[PDB]
Amino acid sequence: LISKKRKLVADGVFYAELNEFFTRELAEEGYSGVEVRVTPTKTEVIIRATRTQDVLGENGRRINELTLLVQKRFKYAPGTIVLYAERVQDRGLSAVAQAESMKFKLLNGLAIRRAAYGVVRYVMESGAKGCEVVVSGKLRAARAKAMKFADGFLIHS
Amino acid sequence: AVPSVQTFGKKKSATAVAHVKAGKGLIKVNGSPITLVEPEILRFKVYEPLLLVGLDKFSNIDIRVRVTGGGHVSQVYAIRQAIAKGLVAYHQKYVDEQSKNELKKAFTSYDRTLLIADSRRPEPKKFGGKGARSRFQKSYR
Amino acid sequence: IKHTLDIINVLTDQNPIQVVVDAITNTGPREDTTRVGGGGAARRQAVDVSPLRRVNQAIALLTIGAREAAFRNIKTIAETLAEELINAAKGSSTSYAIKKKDELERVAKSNR
Amino acid sequence: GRVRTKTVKRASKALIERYYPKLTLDFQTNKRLCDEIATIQSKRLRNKIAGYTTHLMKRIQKGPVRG
Amino acid sequence: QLSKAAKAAAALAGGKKSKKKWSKKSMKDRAQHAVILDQEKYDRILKEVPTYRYVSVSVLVDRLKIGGSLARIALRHLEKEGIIKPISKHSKQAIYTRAT
Amino acid sequence: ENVWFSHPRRYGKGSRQCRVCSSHTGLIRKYGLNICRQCFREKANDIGFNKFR
Amino acid sequence: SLVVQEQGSFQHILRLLNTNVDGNIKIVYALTTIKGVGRRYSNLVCKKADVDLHKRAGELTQEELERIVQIMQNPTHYKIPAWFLNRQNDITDGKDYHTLANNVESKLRDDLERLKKIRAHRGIRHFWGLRVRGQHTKTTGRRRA
Amino acid sequence: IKIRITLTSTKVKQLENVSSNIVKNAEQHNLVKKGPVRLPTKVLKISTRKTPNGEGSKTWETYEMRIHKRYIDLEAPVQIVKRITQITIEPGVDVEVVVA
Amino acid sequence: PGVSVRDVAAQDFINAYASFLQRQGKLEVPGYVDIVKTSSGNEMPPQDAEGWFYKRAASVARHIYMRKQVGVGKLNKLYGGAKSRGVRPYKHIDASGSINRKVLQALEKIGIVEISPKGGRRISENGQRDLDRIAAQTLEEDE
RNA sequence: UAAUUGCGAUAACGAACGAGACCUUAACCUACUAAAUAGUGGUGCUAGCAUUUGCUGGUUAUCCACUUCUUAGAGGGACUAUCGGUUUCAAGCCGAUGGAAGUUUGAGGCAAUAACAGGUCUGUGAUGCCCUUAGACGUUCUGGGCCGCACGCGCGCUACACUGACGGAGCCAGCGAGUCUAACCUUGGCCGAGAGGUCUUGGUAAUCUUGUGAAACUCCGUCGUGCUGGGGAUAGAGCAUUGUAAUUAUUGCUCUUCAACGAGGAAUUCCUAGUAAGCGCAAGUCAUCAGCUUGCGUUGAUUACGUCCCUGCCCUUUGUACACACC
RNA sequence: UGGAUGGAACGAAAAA
Ligand SMILES: [Mg+2]
Ligand SMILES: [Mg+2]
Ligand SMILES: [Mg+2]
Ligand SMILES: [Mg+2]
Ligand SMILES: [Mg+2]
Ligand SMILES: [Mg+2]
Ligand SMILES: [Mg+2]
Ligand SMILES: [Mg+2]
Ligand SMILES: [Mg+2]
Ligand SMILES: [Mg+2]
Ligand SMILES: [Mg+2]
Ligand SMILES: [Mg+2]
Ligand SMILES: [Mg+2]
Ligand SMILES: [Mg+2]
Ligand SMILES: [Mg+2]
Ligand SMILES: [Mg+2]
Ligand SMILES: [Mg+2]
Ligand SMILES: [Mg+2]
Ligand SMILES: [Mg+2]
Ligand SMILES: [Zn+2]
Repeated sequence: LISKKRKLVADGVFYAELNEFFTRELAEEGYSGVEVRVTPTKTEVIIRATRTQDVLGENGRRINELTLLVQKRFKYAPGTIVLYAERVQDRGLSAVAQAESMKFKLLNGLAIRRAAYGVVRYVMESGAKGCEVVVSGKLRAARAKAMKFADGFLIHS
Repeated sequence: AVPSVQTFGKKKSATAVAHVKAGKGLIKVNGSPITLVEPEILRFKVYEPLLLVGLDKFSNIDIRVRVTGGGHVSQVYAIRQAIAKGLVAYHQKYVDEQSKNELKKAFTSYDRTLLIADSRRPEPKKFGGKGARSRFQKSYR
Repeated sequence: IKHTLDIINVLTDQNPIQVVVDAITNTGPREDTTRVGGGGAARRQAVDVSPLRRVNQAIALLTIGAREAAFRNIKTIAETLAEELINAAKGSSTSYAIKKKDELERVAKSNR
Repeated sequence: GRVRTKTVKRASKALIERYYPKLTLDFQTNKRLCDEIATIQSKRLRNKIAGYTTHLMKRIQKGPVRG
Repeated sequence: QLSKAAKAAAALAGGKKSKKKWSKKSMKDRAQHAVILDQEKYDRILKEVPTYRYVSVSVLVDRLKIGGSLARIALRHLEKEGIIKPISKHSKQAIYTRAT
Repeated sequence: ENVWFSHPRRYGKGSRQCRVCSSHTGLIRKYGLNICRQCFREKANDIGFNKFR
Repeated sequence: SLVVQEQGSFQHILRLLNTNVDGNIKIVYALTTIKGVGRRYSNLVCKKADVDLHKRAGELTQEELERIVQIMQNPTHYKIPAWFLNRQNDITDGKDYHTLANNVESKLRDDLERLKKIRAHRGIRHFWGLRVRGQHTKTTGRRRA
Repeated sequence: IKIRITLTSTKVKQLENVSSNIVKNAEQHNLVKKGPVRLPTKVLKISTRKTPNGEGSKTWETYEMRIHKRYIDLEAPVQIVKRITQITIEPGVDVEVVVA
Repeated sequence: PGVSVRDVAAQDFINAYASFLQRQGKLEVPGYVDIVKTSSGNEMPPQDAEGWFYKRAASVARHIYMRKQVGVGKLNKLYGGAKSRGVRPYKHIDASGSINRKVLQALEKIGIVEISPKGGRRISENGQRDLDRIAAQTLEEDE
């Protein structure tokens, strides 16, 4: 019994919270988005990831964990909420996937130029049509600066 | 049934529908005679469609209008546009177009907006100023 | 305008529209000055006036004439306008418009 | 201005080059067949292309044209 | 940074108020138009409101020494008997002309 | 004690905060979403708000 | 459409309540010159005095001037609805008054000295000669004297 | 029997798909229906400063959300009633079914 | 040929009906008349002060003859005006309520209007007898 | 040409981004699909005036019919179309006709390479380093300050009156917002001069507020060139509302008090059509408080359709003792 | 078959 205006914006923040939570949770599992589908008697959630078996966990321990977390914090009755995890197609064609891989490679000490050209090469090999990676900050110096690595060609406007 | 047409006139944001049917020659504006078009200056301005062609072309027909929206000046131009378009529509679909040719030419030759709506539309207001073009004020020092 | 036309009719029984068009014809400055030069030293130089500007200037000088005269005065703007119009139409040297008209003419000729 | 950009000029050049025993001096019919024999993403572009194509065949009717 | 004396001095100088005027403010005639009428006025109205191509509230106050209200009430009185005809009776502007 | 949080917070700026950064300044309460503007712009696309004109 | 000539009984500027009211203006607005008497009060009192508002002040019958004055000095006795009066619940006798020409400044001064004597914030502010209603003074009221 | 079905989606394409197949199902079942009434869409606007902090040129930025709402009336037996709301569920479109 | 209120000029009809109500003088008088402002937005009481209640009744009477149902809220909205908030910019203020309320009660007691279902006042059977006959007299006054 | 936008010329050929292209919005559709949460006509019941048929209203389950006005979805429509001038004779330009629309139709959204040692650690559970960490620079509670005033400056709001003020009447918009573990937006009735109070009602919304009966505006009056019935700063007295709590008055209402201002010096801001300017309304902050901002509509001008003189910008040539680059 | 010269205009702390 809510006005449709607030109902829709509530759905907006609904999608927002889950998306931000998952990006903070399933980083090491190659999370690449989420989709929400509302039906009578059930609201359904689809995860887009790469390491799907890791998202599920042993006997689905992890996926059941996430189902409980979202249940308890969103005030849902049992059976009204379900999560599936599904492998993303064209893992190279996913900016959120790439940025996360870049993050992990840097955290493991990999060099800037080698990491970035690793990514742009991977995405080019994966059948893309234009890519660009920009890195900014302290790079082996005190004065900060950026470097651009790009292949193919893109659009801006 | 009886012969009848219905048209509309428009202005900035004012609209005026016009019911025209064969009758005894009465002109009404939302339940009142044409002679009570409140502005006491545009009186002739709404008389124009009647006077340009002559009152005789009204002895056999009835015109009634309903006008809403806009302001008084825009409203008047709505009534006059509605009357003119209803008139030509009636002459189009019941009378022969012989009369049409003279009445249309006389109308356009005297004023365009009798039959063609004015295309001037308001421009949106933009930040950094009080109007579409104006800015607030720059003070360098 | 309706009022000032009535005024121009009760006085000066000729057609008021003819009166005003005469006033316009008689109040259009036919020569004027402007800045002319080729650099750091440009000067007031005389120049002829387009007919369209002649009319536009006339209409201005008349309307400002009325507005200033009727300002802070018992006389209404409607009758003050007609006073200006009929004076300029006949040619009086008492209307404001003629003051500026011949003042511009005299300055232009002295600075030809 | 009314300048026609190269993506229009080149496309029209293509149509004239390979579709002469075809679309004629009428803008309406050329419009109605441009989408039939070519793929254009937007109608405004399609209309511009057809307009220039007509302008070209108007040139064609008075001698040849360079290129 | 100004010294902790210069600013004080400036403030003192500033408190030289009276307000710059940049104006002239020349006086005027200060008219004293009559407010209540009398016999020697009344007959004056009666004898010279004719021979006027135009009369109005302003016309009878710039020449005569009567006020606006006296003018309007006079025009209302005069036209009742009929000396000057009405041709436009809008408010804020009355237009009347001599009968002939 | 019973005075640690005694003061009422039934209204005013302190009664509410951004649901992300928990700031008190610059809230957007319109449509009852309660997010400060600068956090809002980041999540605008995810929420579904877009620029058209 | 009526123009009555006159009678020689007209008088120019006259005096009452220690105030030299102008003549030859309408009575309701002439009374506005009375210190402490405004537009609304003058209008109401003249209607309670049954005087037609249209006559100029100088052209007026003397025998009802004192009737008007009697009205305004104790208005509450003449079905004045008691919320017109400018001094209500005052400070000592608790009844309803309406101060007039010479009394207005006296009641202002003694109120100010009352607040001074009691050392209230408002009285202190009045003594210092500043604003009391809580306005900003950073950029306004510069050349106040 | 005199049922109201309302659609309150955000995306036009999927909204139209839902409206299309509902009316198609009703037509193929040969039911008397009141055509899809297309209520005017509502636009949700927010205007904020672009800059996080306070300096710079005063630039303003506005976002929108378009909500499209539609409604339909049916006269339908109970057996079909349940299966319309049983089918034609696809995401981004909120559906509301009610009697009276 | 048949006439109605909408066949006569708005100003004249009101002036006619108010002058009508004058000589019977039986409508009503609140008693607190010629003391009030008719609105917080006004600055001076009515200059007439010899009535203007009959004018108020005439206007509200034809206004109800115009619309279907009207209440005090709409009367305040209609009769309000732009108040001059001193130095701050002007602003709309709806007119006083007790005035129009007592006017409506007066028209009730005369039987020109009555309480209508789903809120407001409707013009009465014998009420429109009066309004139309006044309009007829007003129009034939030109002869 | 608005455009390294094009015609072309050519030790260059072939390409990419930006512009353009693109998307949204405002204008045309008596053509398609329809619509008691939009209308219209007719038919019933019914009110008034004339009667001779008629005119103007009211009326939900009286039905019937339609989609012009309103709403959208899919589409169409302008591409400078046709004609006449003008140029290697090309890209183009000008005028006229037709047309809802002929300055890329109007307005925006997005918007390249390289930079600034521009702003923000007070938006962030983003942060490196430094400091502090329990009589803490953590957190919380009470009371003050952010407004404080001898002065200087910036954005604005009121006005210096008659193209006006005041009082009665007349009577017209658009963009929007609205309550669930709640008190929102309020119609209607009653009390009160007013602010406001009280009893009910509809709405989670094209249906209810709301036709937002707005204001400026018109029509009759009073005033009358008088710092005046202009102007409402300052101040006194009383009545309410919001909020635990208003005292250096939150705001509203009533009465009284009635100051500068007579068109504003050097200087300086914005602007080419529904635009400037006048006029209000909705939303943001919000327990209460607009002189602010973001949008919306009503009334609607004058003066260009040009130039590089002032202030600057783009391209080419040339000089340079400059390179944190004329500061 | 052409044609205009044309007023005044000082300075900017050290290092990167
Ligand atoms: Mg404007
Ligand atoms: Mg005047
Ligand atoms: Mg009014
Ligand atoms: Mg103003
Ligand atoms: Mg009926
Ligand atoms: Mg040609
Ligand atoms: Mg554009
Ligand atoms: Mg930051
Ligand atoms: Mg501050
Ligand atoms: Mg600013
Ligand atoms: Mg409306
Ligand atoms: Mg005043
Ligand atoms: Mg607000
Ligand atoms: Mg602010
Ligand atoms: Mg040299
Ligand atoms: Mg060097
Ligand atoms: Mg130097
Ligand atoms: Mg030196
Ligand atoms: Mg030196
Ligand atoms: Zn935040």
